[PDB]
Amino acid sequence: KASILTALMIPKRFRPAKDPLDSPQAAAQFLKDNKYRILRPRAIPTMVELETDAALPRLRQMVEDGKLKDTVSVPEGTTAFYPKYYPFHKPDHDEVGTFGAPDITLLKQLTFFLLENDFPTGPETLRQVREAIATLQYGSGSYSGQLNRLLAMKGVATGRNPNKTPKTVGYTNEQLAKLLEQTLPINTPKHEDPDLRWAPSWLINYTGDLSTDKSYLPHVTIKSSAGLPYIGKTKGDTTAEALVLADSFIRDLGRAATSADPEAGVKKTITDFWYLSCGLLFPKGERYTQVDWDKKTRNIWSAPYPTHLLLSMVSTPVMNESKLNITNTQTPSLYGFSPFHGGMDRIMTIIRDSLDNDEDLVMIYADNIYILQDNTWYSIDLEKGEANCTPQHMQAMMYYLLTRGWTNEDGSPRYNPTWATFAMNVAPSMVVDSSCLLMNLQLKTYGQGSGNAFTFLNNHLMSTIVVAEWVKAGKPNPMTKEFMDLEEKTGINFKIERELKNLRETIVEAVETAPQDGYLADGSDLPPIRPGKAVELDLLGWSAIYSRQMEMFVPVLENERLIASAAYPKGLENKALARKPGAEIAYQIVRYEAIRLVGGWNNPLLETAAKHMSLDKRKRLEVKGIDVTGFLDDWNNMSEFGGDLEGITLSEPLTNQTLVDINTPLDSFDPKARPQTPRSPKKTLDEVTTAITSGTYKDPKSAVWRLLDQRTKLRVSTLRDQALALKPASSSVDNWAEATEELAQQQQLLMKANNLLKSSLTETREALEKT
Ligand SMILES: [Cl-]
Ligand SMILES: [K+]
Ligand SMILES: [Mg+2]
Repeated sequence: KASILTALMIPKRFRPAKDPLDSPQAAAQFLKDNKYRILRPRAIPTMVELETDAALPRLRQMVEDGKLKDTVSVPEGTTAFYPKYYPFHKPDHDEVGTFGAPDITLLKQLTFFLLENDFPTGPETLRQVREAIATLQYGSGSYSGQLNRLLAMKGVATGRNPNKTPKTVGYTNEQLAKLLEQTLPINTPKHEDPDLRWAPSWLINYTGDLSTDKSYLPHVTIKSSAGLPYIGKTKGDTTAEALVLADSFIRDLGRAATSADPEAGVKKTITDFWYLSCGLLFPKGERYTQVDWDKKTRNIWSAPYPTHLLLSMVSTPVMNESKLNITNTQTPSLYGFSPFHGGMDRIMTIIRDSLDNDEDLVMIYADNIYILQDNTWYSIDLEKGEANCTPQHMQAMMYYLLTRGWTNEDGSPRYNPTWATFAMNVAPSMVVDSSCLLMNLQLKTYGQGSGNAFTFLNNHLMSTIVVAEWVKAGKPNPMTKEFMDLEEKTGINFKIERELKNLRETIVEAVETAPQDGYLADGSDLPPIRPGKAVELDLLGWSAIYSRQMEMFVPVLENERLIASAAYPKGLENKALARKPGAEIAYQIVRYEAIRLVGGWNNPLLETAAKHMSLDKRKRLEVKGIDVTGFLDDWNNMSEFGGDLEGITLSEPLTNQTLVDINTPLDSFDPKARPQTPRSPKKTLDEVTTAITSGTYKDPKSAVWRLLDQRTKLRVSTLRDQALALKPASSSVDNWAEATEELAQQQQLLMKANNLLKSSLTETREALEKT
């Protein structure tokens, strides 16, 4: 019985608090009170329509065939205005909806299945999912979170442990290159890949013939933001515009560098294209802690499309040929590592051999360092990695790419003076210690902009410096003051995230506790009643579990990430796909299959509930006669785990065979059969560090490489003379090597004049900030 009034008419949803910093005045005052640098704002000319065939003559046929729009919009208007960027912060105080909704259906299913099954780890799984729903929130944070994050970046760059250039730490570019030959081994781009000699639009071959139509340019994310000067547009809406701007920037830089006044011309070009150095401060979608919603929102520094394209032309042809890591090469690098197809078992073999031989082991992946020492596994992270970067760290990376990558077999460069100018003299100041845009505020960026094309490379170089210093200090244990003292020595902040003690014993336990029943145990299509012990390496988010069926370690997503993803799944996030009938149900099948694939299969309660949910949805589709095989075959794009499992289809339900297939190696592994690094093959990181400590490799031997190192020290007014010094090697003229040797000797002599010594990175920053 209820009242007529009533008759007439699980954790609660998180509602973010009202944000007092959601206005430019309140945000600017907050930054000023915290001594965070706000730049004097710069303006961008309004858009003007130009004919595509006049602006992009190489693409005339594409316009004629109606495959490319006949006009391009370029910032050449008579009036200039200050740009404004307003991100979407969801959920927020006024809107708590489907976006960022926890998976309450899964929570209810986990509860129903726990009541029917005696899984000993079931109560803890349910408690963890419930706790993640109650304490976390998937979404894009707030203005307060973004602003507090900027303060933390400034603190890392300038606070307790101010940043240090590699030169201040004590490394020349050549010494860093010698370390990188070991920690980031690279191959040269393919011989058929064009050298760095052209405007980007010249790398597009279009005639209409599908057999020959090709682009030699990097690939792009069509749906990603165009960045400045096209706020609110995607890369798909602005490709022709990005080509026009990237061609103009490189052309104007090249012409200015060899002009009668290189300083005036180069500074003018940099100031005219200032917006190419300013990133949109995009709030990253993550599973944030509810209590810290307004204290921390991670940011993506959204690079202008022309800058992204020019930087990617330098890095991508090298990196595409350099998937060299500890599982296939004798290097500490984890670049291109996948734990699938036997990857995790290769890591476990290396770890086990190190333990048996009483050897220390180090692995590097961008801002992640893994150390095995004293029967202990250490997972180390640079503290807010990107904030530690100086423009000189990126310049050292450019030096490494141009000397080890962009070089012909005879030692001649695979670039001309224009591209050496962009790469060495200008590019590092465009994305490091430059600026970002939030609302109408042009803010200083402390360190490198997170998300720029060189994010991984610059972070990897900073970790390389920390590791080289650890080797130099006699490998002090990560838990000691001697290890923590490397922060001040390098100017790079870091912290120990995990300490996995009694490693040898933990590995023995993982093998011995491997279940006899279920998936990868006796090979049935059921989770084990009692999962075995995981080796919680947190190796790029992965733990290792022993399989009795396959007699190898296989990866499982770290428990905490698995639980967070089960509690707050990412939505479809594609409005076009969402409007197609069956896309939502296909995405739900994908969500439950992918959570099982990455490690849910080994969690009996999670596996039971997720299997029921995907099977129930497949049965409904079968009864209804609705075919979603198309969406299920092309599942990767609709899953946060899509990049982890390429080449598999979800059209058939997950079975033990799926788990076997994703873990099957193409080849057997012998760690001793791994090739040595392409450069200095016989040398190890330890031998390189010893050589450096003794004062070796200060200067490269190659005259071409010496010109590139001198390029980092000479002021922009010397660019015309530097172009003349590089011209014989760049043109591969008869006797170029002797000519280069002579020109490098003459330039070294002229450098005795201190008035000619100024970093072009400082000159670039000054021109970018000019008002
Ligand atoms: Cl940031
Ligand atoms: K620092
Ligand atoms: Mg890490």
